[PDB]
Amino acid sequence: PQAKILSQAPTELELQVAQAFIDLENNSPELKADLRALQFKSIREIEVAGGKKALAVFVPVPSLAAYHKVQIKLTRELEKKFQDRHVIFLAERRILPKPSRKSRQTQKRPRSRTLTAVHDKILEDLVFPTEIVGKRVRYLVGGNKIQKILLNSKDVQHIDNKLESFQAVYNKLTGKQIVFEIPS
Amino acid sequence: MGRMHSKGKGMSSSAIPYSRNAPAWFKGSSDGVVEQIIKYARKGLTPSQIGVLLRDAHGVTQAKVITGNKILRILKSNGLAPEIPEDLYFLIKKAVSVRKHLERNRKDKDAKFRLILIESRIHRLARYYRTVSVLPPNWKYESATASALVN
Amino acid sequence: STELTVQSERAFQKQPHIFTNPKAKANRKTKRWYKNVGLGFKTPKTAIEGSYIDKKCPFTGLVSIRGKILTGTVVSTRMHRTIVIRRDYLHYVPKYNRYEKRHKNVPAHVSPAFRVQVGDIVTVGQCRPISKTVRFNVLKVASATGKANKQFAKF
Amino acid sequence: MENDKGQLVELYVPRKCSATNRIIKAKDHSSVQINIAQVDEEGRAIPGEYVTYALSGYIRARGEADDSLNRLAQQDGLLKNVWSYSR
Amino acid sequence: VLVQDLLHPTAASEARKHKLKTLVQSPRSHFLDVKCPGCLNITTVFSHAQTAVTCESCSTVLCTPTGGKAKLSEGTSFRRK
Amino acid sequence: TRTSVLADALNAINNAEKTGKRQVLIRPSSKVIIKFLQVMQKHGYIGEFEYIDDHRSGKIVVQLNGRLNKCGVISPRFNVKIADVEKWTANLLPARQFGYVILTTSAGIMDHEEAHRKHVSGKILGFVY
RNA sequence: GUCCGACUUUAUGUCGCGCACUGGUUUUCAACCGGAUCUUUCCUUCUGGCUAACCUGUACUCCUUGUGGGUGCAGGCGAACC
Ligand SMILES: [Mg+2]
Ligand SMILES: [Zn+2]
Repeated sequence: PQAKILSQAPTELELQVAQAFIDLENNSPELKADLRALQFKSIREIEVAGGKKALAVFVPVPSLAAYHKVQIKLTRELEKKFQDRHVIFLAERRILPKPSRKSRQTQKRPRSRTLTAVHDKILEDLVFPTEIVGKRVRYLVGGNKIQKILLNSKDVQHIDNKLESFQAVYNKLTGKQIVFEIPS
Repeated sequence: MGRMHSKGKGMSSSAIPYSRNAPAWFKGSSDGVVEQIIKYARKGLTPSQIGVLLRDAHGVTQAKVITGNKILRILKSNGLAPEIPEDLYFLIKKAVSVRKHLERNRKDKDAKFRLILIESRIHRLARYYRTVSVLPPNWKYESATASALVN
Repeated sequence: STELTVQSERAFQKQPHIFTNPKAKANRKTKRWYKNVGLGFKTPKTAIEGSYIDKKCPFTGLVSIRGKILTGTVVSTRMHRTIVIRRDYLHYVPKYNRYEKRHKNVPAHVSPAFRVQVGDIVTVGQCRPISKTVRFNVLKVASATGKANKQFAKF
Repeated sequence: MENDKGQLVELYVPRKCSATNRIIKAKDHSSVQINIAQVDEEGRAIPGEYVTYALSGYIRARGEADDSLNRLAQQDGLLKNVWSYSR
Repeated sequence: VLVQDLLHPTAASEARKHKLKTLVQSPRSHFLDVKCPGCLNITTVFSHAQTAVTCESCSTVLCTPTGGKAKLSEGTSFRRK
Repeated sequence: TRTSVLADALNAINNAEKTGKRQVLIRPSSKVIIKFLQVMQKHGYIGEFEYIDDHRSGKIVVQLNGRLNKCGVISPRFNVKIADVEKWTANLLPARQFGYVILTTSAGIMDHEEAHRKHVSGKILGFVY
C-alpha cells in the first residue's frame, strides 16, 4: 500500500519510509483508524554532521494538526526502525515572490505565504513537541546574522539529542547558522 | 499615557502572552468555543463582555488564539455583528445619559464640558468608522437621531 | 451624458456629415461612426453602441486628442456634460529645501460614454479648445468606484 | 598621525581610559593609573611587575570607578568572583 | 550598574521589575482550577476574575469582584495550572 | 506621540554613550535601526549587538565599545542630490578624513562614501562619527 | 618587455625608486562596482516573427582516432533582437 500515500513515487527511499509507515499501520489499536489518510509531499534527505542524517517528511498541510496529534508516537517508531537517522515532520508551504514594482499584480500575496512567516513556521514545526518561548537575533563583529531560539526548559526531553539535527536541517533549508538555548 | 481629554498619563492595560498558539493544558475544542461564542452573542452580550466571560469562566484566553480568529470577526462571519460597533454605541449611551442629566439640571456646567468632550470623541470615532466604511457615509450624530439610536 | 433622449432641444443632433439612407433595405440602427483616439486607449463599448451625439466627444465627435495627458481626481460634477478635476501636487520651495502642497482645478468635458462620480480619479487628455475654460476631454475613468465597489456585507 | 611617507607626526599618542576607552586629557586631574602588584606562587609581591589600569575622571566622578575596576579585577583574573557581569 | 546583561536579567530581578517593563511583556496573572466545597467538579477561573464566576453545576459563586484577584469563597480548593 | 523611532533610538544611544555605559536598550526597533546599526557595526563604532522578538515591534539591545563619539539623525529626511552630498558632509561631519553621513539609497541604507562610489543618492537619515 | 638614474664629453656591467611606459592577472589576494544564475526565489508575459541561437538530429563527417570544428534543414532555445 505504498503507492497511494506519496502522490507520486520516485526516490525509492520514500518507499521504505512508506513501507515503514505500512509496517506501523499494522499496530491497529492506537496507530491506525486515522493514520491511513495522511498523504505525503516528497520526503527529502539532509546530510547531518557526526555521521547521522535527517529525513524531512513534507506534509501537504491541509490538516497538519493531525500529524501534530500523532507526532510523538509516529516519530519514535520511525526512529526505532531507522538507526542513526533523525526523522522530522516539516510542513511544506508555498512561498510567493515579492510584489516587485515592475512585475504585474498577482492579487495580494498573503503574509502567510511570505519568506519571514514561512521560515518562522518552519522553525515552529522543526521542534514540535517543545514550544518556542522566545526569539533572539545576533550579529557578530564581522556582520553575519545568527539566530537564537528560547526553547522551553520544561518538556525539552522529547529531544535530548536532536539539536544538531534541527541545526543542520534548517541550515540546509536556508543557510543561516543557528544555536539553540536552554533556560534555567 | 495619551488620554486626549485629561492630562493623566497612566498605562493601565494588559500584556497578552508571547505564545501565539494555545496553552498546552487546554482541553476545550476550538469549535465548541465557536458555538458558545455564538450563543452568548444570541443572548446579546457585546464582544468585550463575551471575552471577559470566556476568560472568567473557561480556559478561553484569547478567542483569536483558540479559534484562530477574533470575536467580532466570528460574529460578522456568523452574521451576528451589530449595526453599530460596541464602543461607539457605548459612547452614544453615555452621551445621551449626560444629555438627560444636563437638561434635567441646568446650572451644572462641568456636565456641559464633559458632554462637549464626549461629543468630540464620538465625532472622531464616527469619522474613523466612515473612513473604514463600517458606517454609512451619511451616518450623522447630533441630538435626535442620536436619541433614536439610543433606543 | 445628455440624459434620456438626446433628441431633446430645439434642433436635431445629427452626427455631422454622416448619412443613413432610409432607402436601405435593412432598417439598420444607424451609421454610428467613431474612431480610436490613439495613445493606446481603448474606446469604451458604450462609445460605439451608445445613442448620444456629443460633437465634443473625443470618441464619436469632431474633437481630437493630442498633447498633454493629466491624471487627476473628479471634484465637481454638477455641470452638464462636463467635469471639474482637482490636481494636487507638490512645489519645491528651495529656500527651505521643502515642499508645498498646491492644487489646480482643470475643467474637462466628459462624453456620455463615461459615468463619473465625485471622488473618481480620471485620466484626461488635452484637446482643441472647447470653451472659455475647457481644454480637456476625459479619456479613462480609472476608479469607477475603487472603494465603492462593495455596497453591502452579507456573509 | 600618519603622514605621506608614513611617519608619526602626532605627538605622544595619549592613552584611553581602561574602563570606558575615553581618552585621558592632558590636564585631566581626576584620572588615576592603578598599578596592581603581581603575585607569585607563595604570596610574595614581585617588585617591578604589575598590572596597569587607567580610570578616567568621568567614571570616578559618577562613583562607578570601583565597580568598573571590579570588572577588570575579574576579567584579567587578578581577583575572584566579586563582580557579576549579569545582574 | 554601568555594565549589565539585558539579555539575561536575574530571574529574581526579572520578576522583581514590573510587567510591561521586562524583556518580554509577560502577564502576571494565571489560571486556577477551583473546586466548590459542594461539587467535586473542576471549574477553571482567571486569577483576576471580573464577573462573579458561578459554577454551572450549582449556584455556588466561587469568586467575588475585587480590584485585584477575585476573593475565593472560603470553602473551595484551588490548583495552580 | 512618538514620530520617528530612529530618532529615539539614536537619542538613547547618545545619552547612554555620553554617560559612559556599554549597553543600550532600543525600544521600538524598526528595519531602519537594524540597517543603521549594521552599517555602524561594519564601520566599527559598535560591537556585537542583539535583536529580540516581542510578538510586537521587537526590541534591540546594543553593545558599545566607547569607540563612538556622537551619533544623530536628520529627522526631516531631506532630498539630497548627488551634488548636495558635499554640502551635508561639510555641515555635519567633523572632518572628511572620517565621519559618515548615512542616507537611504535606491540600493538601500548607505553611508556617503558608498553612495558616491556607487554613484547613487537618495534621502538622508543621520550622521555618525 | 621597454629600460629611468649614481655616471660625469659617450657605451656595457655594478648599484640605486624597487619601474619612469607597454603586460598575465585563478600565485593567493583584498576590495569595488557590476551581470547571469540555483535555492518551495521570475526578468509584463504573450502573439507571431527569425530564429539570433543548437536540446534538434537529419544526409554524414569535411578532421591523426578525439565533437577541435562543417555543407546542412520538419518539431522545436526566444531577449540576441523586432
Ligand atoms: Mg514609521
Ligand atoms: Zn458548588
